[PDB]
Amino acid sequence: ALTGSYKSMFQKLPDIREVLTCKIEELGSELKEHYKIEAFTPLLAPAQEPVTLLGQIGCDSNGKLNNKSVILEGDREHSSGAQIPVDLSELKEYSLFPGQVVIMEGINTTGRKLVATKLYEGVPLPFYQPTEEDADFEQSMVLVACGPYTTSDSITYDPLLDLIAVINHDRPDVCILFGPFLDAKHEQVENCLLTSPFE
Amino acid sequence: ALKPDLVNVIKDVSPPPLVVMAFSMKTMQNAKNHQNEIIAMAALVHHSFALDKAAPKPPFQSHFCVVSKPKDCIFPYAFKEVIEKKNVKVEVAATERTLLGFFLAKVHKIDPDIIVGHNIYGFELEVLLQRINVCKAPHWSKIGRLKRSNMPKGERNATCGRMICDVEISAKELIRCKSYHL
Repeated sequence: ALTGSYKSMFQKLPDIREVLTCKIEELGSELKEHYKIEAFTPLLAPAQEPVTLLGQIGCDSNGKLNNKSVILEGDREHSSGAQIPVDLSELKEYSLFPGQVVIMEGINTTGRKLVATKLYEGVPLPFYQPTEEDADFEQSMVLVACGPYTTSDSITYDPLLDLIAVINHDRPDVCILFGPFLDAKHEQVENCLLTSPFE
Repeated sequence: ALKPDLVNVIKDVSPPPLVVMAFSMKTMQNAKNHQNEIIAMAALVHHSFALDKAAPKPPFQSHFCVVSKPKDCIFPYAFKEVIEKKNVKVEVAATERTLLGFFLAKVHKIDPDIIVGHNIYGFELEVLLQRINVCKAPHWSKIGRLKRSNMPKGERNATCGRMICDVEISAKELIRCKSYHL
C-alpha cells in the first residue's frame, strides 16, 4: 500500500515494453480461461475464415482519434509483436480508447489490413467476499470532499471553515478529504506571489 | 510393401528427367463479400526435366490457359477470335468451377510432381483450397497425388505427394536484396 517513497526519476525503455506486455498477457490469459476459446493468430498470416485476435488499441497519429483510425498492436509473444491497421465500419457497437486491451474478431484478407466482425465483452472480477464474524455492525456516516479549497483569488479557506463547521455539527465516524490543498494552476500562485514558503 | 527391410538400396544412376510445371495465376478482388477470387490462370509445362544436367531450352514443352468472367464488367468482344491468331495458348472458359475442373483435368492430363510458383503460402495456396471447398468439383483429391476420405482443415498437410516448390523462400538461399518478392 505504498508505505515509503519511490526511488525513480529516470526510466529504462525496454522494461516499459516489458510491463505493457505482462499486462496484456496476464489479462488476456485470465479472460480466455473463462471464455473457452481455442487460440489466436500471429497477426500477419492472412486467411479468410473466422479468426480471433488479442491485442491493445492505439492511435496511429499524434493526438485524438476518429472512427476510422484505430490501430492494433499485439503482445511480445502470442503474435511476434507487430502492428496492423483496422476498421470496424461493418461492425455494430463498440467503445474503445487507448491503453485498453481487448479481444476482437474479424477477417484478414490482405494481411496488412482487416475488417472487424465482433467484439466480445470485458469481465469484472468478483469483489471481496469477506468473513461472517467480523462485519456484523451498525449504521455509519462518512463524509468526503475534494479540492481546491478557495475561490481562485484569495487565501482564506472559508469553505474549509464551513466544512469543519458541518463536521463539528454532525459527529461523523471518519471523514476523508482529497487534495489538492494548494493548486499550482491557482492564479494566486503561478505569478510567484505568496510571501511565504510552501510546506 | 510388407516387411520394412525389403527396402533395396542401389546406387546406379540419378533418377530420370522428371515433369515440372510452370504454374502461375492472377486473382482479383470482390468488394461484394470482401474476397479476392480469380478468373484467369495458366501454366507452362515441361515433360522431362533433366536433374543432373544442364537446362532444357525451350523453357517448356507445352502450356495452356483458362479464363472466366467477373460480375462487374464482362468480356470484350471476340476474345478467342482476337487471340488465337496471336496464340499465347489461352482457352475460353465459363465458371471458376469449370476453371478448377479443367485445371485438375490438366493435372490428370500431365500429372506433374513439382509445383513451381511464388507467393504461394502467404497468399495463394489456401485460396485454392478455399475454392475447391466452395465449387466442390468431383475428384477433389487430384490436387495431391492421392485420394483421401475428405479435404482437411499450419494447414500444409492437405497437399501431399506433390513437391511444393518455392520461388520466394528458396530464392533467399543465395543472394541478398531489399525485396526478395522477385
